[PDB]
Amino acid sequence: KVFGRCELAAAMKRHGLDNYRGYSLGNWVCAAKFESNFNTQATNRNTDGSTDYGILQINSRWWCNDGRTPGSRNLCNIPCSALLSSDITASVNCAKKIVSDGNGMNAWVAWRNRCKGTDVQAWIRGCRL
Ligand SMILES: [Cl-]
Ligand SMILES: [Cl-]
Ligand code: NA
Ligand code: NA
Repeated sequence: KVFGRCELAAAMKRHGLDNYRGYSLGNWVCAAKFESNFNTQATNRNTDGSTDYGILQINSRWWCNDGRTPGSRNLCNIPCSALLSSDITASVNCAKKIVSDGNGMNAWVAWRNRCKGTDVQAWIRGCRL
């Protein structure tokens, strides 16, 4: 599924991400835009052999099992394919674990390079929330 900007904001808000660990909703929408272009089915292979999955491009070396990343840890206890569903529940619950591990949203390279320090509130402007 490819989400609309406001559609995704509403879904993320209902799942408890607005101001989760101090990150306003606009940060999560900005990160999803540049990680996946709002597409739940997005996948990308990394140089080390791991793969990033879903709307928030969660990596298989640490967070999910895809059966082909040797030595990986599967800390969200989920198959990586569950992160590609049109239902974002699994991706949100795993993202909550990631953002609480110490480094905040700096774990998402696209957030650091393209959202951090910008007017992220613009990503929810005009939406009925
Ligand atoms: Cl915001
Ligand atoms: Cl980047
Ligand atoms: Na929309
Ligand atoms: Na893994």
